[PDB]
Amino acid sequence: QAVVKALAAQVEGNKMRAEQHQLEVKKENEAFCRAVEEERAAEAQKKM
Amino acid sequence: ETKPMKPKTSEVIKMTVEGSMLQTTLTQLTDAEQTLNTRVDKKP
Amino acid sequence: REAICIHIGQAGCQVGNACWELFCLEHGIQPDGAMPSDKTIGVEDDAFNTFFSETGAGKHVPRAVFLDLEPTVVDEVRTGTYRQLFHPEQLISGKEDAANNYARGHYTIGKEIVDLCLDRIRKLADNCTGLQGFLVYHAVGGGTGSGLGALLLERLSVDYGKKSKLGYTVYPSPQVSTAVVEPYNSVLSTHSLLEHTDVAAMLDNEAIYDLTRRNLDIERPTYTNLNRLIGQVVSSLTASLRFDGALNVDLTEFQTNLVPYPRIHFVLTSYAPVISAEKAYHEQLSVSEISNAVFEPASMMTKCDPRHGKYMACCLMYRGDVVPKDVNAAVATIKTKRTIQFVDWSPTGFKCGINYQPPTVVPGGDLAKVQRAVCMIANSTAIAEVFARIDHKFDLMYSKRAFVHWYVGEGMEEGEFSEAREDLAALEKDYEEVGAESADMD
Amino acid sequence: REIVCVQAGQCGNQIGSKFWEVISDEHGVDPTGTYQGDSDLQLERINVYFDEATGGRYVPRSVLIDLEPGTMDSVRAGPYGQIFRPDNFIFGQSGAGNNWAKGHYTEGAELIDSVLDVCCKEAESCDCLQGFQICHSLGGGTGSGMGTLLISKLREQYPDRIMMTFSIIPSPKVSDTVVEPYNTTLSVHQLVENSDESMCIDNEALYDICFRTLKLTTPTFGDLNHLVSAVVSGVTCCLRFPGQLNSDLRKLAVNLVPFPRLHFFMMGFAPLTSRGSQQYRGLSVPELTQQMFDAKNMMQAADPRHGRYLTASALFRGRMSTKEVDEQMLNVQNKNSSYFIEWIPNNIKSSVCDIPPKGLKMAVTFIGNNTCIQEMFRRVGEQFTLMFRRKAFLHWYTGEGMDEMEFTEAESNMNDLVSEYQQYQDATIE
Amino acid sequence: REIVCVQAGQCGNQIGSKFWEVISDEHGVDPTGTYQGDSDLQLERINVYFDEATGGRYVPRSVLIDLEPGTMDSVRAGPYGQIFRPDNFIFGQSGAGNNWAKGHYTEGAELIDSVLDVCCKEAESCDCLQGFQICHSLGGGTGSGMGTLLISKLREQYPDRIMMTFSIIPSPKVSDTVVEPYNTTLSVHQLVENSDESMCIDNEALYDICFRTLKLTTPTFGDLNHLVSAVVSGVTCCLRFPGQLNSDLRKLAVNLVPFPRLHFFMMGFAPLTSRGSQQYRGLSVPELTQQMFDAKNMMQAADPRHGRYLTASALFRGRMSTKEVDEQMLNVQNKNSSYFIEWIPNNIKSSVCDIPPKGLKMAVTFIGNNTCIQEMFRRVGEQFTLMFRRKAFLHWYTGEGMDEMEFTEAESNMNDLVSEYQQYQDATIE
Ligand SMILES: Nc1nc2c(ncn2[C@@H]2O[C@H](COP(=O)(O)OP(=O)(O)OP(=O)(O)O)[C@@H](O)[C@H]2O)c(=O)[nH]1
Ligand SMILES: Nc1nc2c(ncn2[C@@H]2O[C@H](COP(=O)(O)OP(=O)(O)O)[C@@H](O)[C@H]2O)c(=O)[nH]1
Ligand SMILES: Nc1nc2c(ncn2[C@@H]2O[C@H](COP(=O)(O)OP(=O)(O)O)[C@@H](O)[C@H]2O)c(=O)[nH]1
Ligand SMILES: [Mg+2]
Repeated sequence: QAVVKALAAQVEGNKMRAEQHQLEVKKENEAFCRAVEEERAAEAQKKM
Repeated sequence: ETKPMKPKTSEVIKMTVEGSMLQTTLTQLTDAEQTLNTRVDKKP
Repeated sequence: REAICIHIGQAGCQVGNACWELFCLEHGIQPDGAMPSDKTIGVEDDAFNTFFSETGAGKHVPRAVFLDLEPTVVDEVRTGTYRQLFHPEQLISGKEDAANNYARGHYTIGKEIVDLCLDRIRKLADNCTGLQGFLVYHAVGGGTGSGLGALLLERLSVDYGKKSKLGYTVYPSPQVSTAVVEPYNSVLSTHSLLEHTDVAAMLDNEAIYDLTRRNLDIERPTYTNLNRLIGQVVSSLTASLRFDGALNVDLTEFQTNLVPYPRIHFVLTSYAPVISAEKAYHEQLSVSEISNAVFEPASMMTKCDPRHGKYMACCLMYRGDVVPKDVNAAVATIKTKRTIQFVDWSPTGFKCGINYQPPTVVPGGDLAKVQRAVCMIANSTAIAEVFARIDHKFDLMYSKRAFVHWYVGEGMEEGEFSEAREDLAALEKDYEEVGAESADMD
Repeated sequence: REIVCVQAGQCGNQIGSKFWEVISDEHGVDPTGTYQGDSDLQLERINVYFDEATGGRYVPRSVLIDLEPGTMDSVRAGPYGQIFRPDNFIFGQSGAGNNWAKGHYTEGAELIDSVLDVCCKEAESCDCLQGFQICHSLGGGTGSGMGTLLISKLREQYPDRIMMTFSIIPSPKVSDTVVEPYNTTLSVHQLVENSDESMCIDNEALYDICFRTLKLTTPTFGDLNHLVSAVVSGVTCCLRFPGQLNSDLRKLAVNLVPFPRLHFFMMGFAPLTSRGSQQYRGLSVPELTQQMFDAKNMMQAADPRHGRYLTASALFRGRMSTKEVDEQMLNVQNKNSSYFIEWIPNNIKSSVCDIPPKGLKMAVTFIGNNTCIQEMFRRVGEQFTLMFRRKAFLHWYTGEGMDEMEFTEAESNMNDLVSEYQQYQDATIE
Repeated sequence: REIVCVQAGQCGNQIGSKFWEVISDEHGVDPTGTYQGDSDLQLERINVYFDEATGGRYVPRSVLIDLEPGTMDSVRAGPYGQIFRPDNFIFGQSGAGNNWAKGHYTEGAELIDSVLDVCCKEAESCDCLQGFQICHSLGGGTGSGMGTLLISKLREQYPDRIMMTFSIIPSPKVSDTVVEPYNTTLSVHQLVENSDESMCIDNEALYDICFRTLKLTTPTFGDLNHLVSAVVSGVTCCLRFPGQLNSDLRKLAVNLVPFPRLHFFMMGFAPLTSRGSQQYRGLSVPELTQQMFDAKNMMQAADPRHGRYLTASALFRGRMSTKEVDEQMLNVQNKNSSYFIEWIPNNIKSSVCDIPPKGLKMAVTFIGNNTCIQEMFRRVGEQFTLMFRRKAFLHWYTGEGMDEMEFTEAESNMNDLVSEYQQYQDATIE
């Protein structure tokens, strides 16, 4: 019983860190998309 | 003269690779994971 | 019962960080060195003493030095998370690196740093009841690890004499490589290591990468994973000193059982239940399956195949809830196998140990939690293949003196290359001769 | 472990201005000199390139030398120009005249003592001195002559330190000055004796980088000097930030140079790609290595496909696995095995650093020692021998005082350098 | 197991545009490139055709080549054009001139190195590479000459992979160009050596499909390219989705080609039916098999009733019974037994895939190896011989550099291909 309890706890913790990492990656991708959209505005400088 | 080295904070250590996964052991845990290690000396 | 740890250079300090992380979490010492009051059970046996000393205010401090020629890694340790654990005097740093030159470490620069190191080692050794060895972590591929490791082992061997010195050594992998000049430094290192070490454990990073890809499910491992595996191995070997057990094994028992002749002291190491938590629920982990596991070459932490050689002695360490009858049944099953061969002069090929303390689980770690594990170090003729491969690359470069002018400018006679190459040739012949059967038939 | 920079001539002063802009940006130093950064990692190695002046200020360890003050007044007028210490500016009163002999013998000896006094003042202030860094062109006049003069004196005075030079060399396709072959030949003669490691860049390669890779419609010398400032700041990155596998200028030299004359290297920097196109290809260690070895990304006219790699070095910046680096270097060495010199079992050194340049997830810098460099010297030699047989424009140099024997000596020494590279190229093992 | 596509010339770029629209729709890729699908079954094989670029995006593994950029600018301007990686567009500065010799020898060798560099960069990125797929017309100029050049180079560099072609061949009646016979003859000569499997389509058959089957009043090239994109996406469908009886391009080739020269196939696709008629007839396996063998639905001018089937293959998409498939193939083989070659006991391979094309309950694609394909080559060869006896237009080709002997070799090789097909048509057990 002791060993099965320990293993279950470890699996749950692994799931928690996996979810947190995925959230961080999603935030990073959104920031990258915004920054790419920002640099498009340099096309107006050439026009003017 | 050599100025003494200033200690780092929590977020500064997290920047590198070694320190980030040291702090992962130190801080990022659930309540159940701190129970994992125990002493079984003289029990069997 | 005490041991002193000496960490030299970059690999040795980073492996020290992983080791002391593990030893703290296993004993229960907080990062500030203060043992907490809730970890008490009424009495507190002095198990820490192998690795810690007390001041008297109850802070713990560890019996280790960190040695480097460049500041960056040691000031990172001084400024890191464990700042309050180490005494600042223990963290010794020079001004400038040995620039991948063994000659630069040994002749020009290490003679300046070596006397401070010896004074610190003296300061550790006077404050113990009885020192029973040194643990040394280094890589033979780099300049300061080779040159200062050799110089320091020579001085230690003269000053302390008969006292044992046990080395954990990262050897250059057979096709993964990090620097061009690795063969010269590794040959000269092995030359120094032959005279001045009692047991030498050989490691290859390519094997630990293969093991972490195949057994664990890690796509992108980094040095912290390898260092955690090494720390687990060292903790398993030193657990026999620190906790109660059925069959204890003192560090002198290792030397008596594993070494048949005084030069034949290089051993292979492997560890059985490297397993993931998700993997952990698919398998039972009885004594006989992990005993069968430690003999497969997919389990080894050095890139050599023992099926191409003969075993001389095996030392098997079991830790946790295991019973001797199961160990005996397992060893008899191993002995039955036809692809496992022992030299005919070594009939009783095995030494066993059984300890009650199960392996510790590290919060961020990648190994599962398991009730039992076995760890093996074994002496086998297969090791002759690693030297032959180092020697061919040395011969290739040295035939045209490809880089020698750096080494010759830094204080070295050209003759030293040929001497070392002949000593490694003689070591190869020793491993050829020991494995030869003696026949006395009319 | 502090570096001292020297910038000589117009090209050197302009490249230096862009370099000190890039470094001041990387360490968060305001153009007034006040520290305004946002992480301790910026502060903890600032000493490497800056000295600390009182109440806040930082000063950059650089000496500026030129023969006519027009450029120096332009640099003082620039946006960061105020940061430089006034006593560090050395200038004369009459030009080099595009003449190596004037720059070396007549105005050189006139100014040179004040430069040595300033460099010694800067050197003796360091607690431990690492090598010097010099930027100059080989085709010019004061850059070539006085730069090599100063290099010879510093090699006499500091033989145990490192001497590192970055040098721009005249393109055969487009000269700006007629007498380029003489100045180049004499400068290479000085460098092969004096230098420890020298990197060479062709302006033609920077133009092709800009037009093909960056697709700039109207490039300017500011862009070329930005590429140079990027590589210059990249070579030193392991000096000033933590990492999993530290590296050093001396460690690079020890691993790259097999024999002491073979110290001329090609340079490249891989993740150059416009931010708009970057969305079409993600960063990864294989991607960086493939761009890194692509001849489109190499800063010299010679192409690697006509030679063989003796050695290579890779410095990685960013958070990445060591396994991926090692296995990439193994796969590239195994798959392209004919281009690697066979009596060395592994030609590539790797290094990994934690802190990338701002706004890039990952970067690598590549240094390659390749025999195809024999091409640059051979092309210059033909143009020189063409000029020398007819005693072309020679009276200017001889009137300063040169013996004709120097030109034949310099030609012979360069020809022997070409021969030594050519023997090791021989693709056939024979 | 990933496929790399190559689209060459105007026909190739247009077919590619419609193909990548259909595939991107089937896998739920937005015209910005973002995945927006609604089942994991869509995601789990996306790797087969797309590479993943950073922050979400996918890019399609295709190379676009043409000699004048007008078409390329038109495809970039189309509704999905933005998805394509800019660096994958290769174009020259002067046209093919509708001349095969120019496309093969003069501008071909000028561009081919940059195309091979792009194809290798794309191929070497795959973790395991399946065959290449190429679409082009034989009647054009750059399509025929540079396409066959590239096929020959890729067959030299990757001889163990698969080479697959879809090819448009000049109508005997609807010609757009006078010199079509030369371009066709030289291209078929190149294909029979280089290709592993080649499919041939007549534009007349697409017109007859549109007018007779779909009853369109005013068809356009978009409809013809939609029919082609439907069959093209159907042959590979079993590669990229689960099924009860999986199939693969290699399994089709191994089962269809008895001897290595006999690799030219006819194509058809069954559930074609006009919007007015569609209310009148439900889908069922008998209906698909009957439409599948009707010569009205076959994409070549030759009719099977004039030849014999060596082998055939059927790929089924949808949730359907295996019993009905097996019993239909037995019943069709038994009832029409005179049209099947008797020394093979069973000529048809079947395959079943669970996931149909969007908006259809069921579909089948047919690949057929029939000797009536010999009729196309013979008709093209007569007109070539008519032109060559009078040396028609020959000065263009000879001025480019061709020896007249190439024309006699190409004619002889094509005539031998026709003879070999005719011999297998009339073979007997004896
Ligand atoms: N397992 C492991 N091996 C390492 C680590 N760091 C370096 N190595 C290996 O050790 C060899 C390099 O030795 P280094 O420790 O970098 O040499 P050094 O002690 O720093 O000597 P210097 O460069 O002169 O300062 C190579 O084979 C590396 O693969 C590490 O953190 N863990
Ligand atoms: N990359 C770069 N090259 C330059 C710059 N200014 C001049 N050059 C080149 O250097 C050479 C001229 O040398 P110059 O600096 O005028 O020699 P000086 O008169 O002795 O200072 C020519 O090849 C120029 O193209 C610059 O700002 N950047
Ligand atoms: N079926 C079909 N045929 C086409 C298409 N575009 C052009 N063609 C035919 O291909 C031939 C012209 O070849 P073309 O592609 O212009 O050659 P290129 O100039 O080298 O690209 C003519 O027979 C056209 O009818 C198309 O989208 N579909
Ligand atoms: Mg080091």
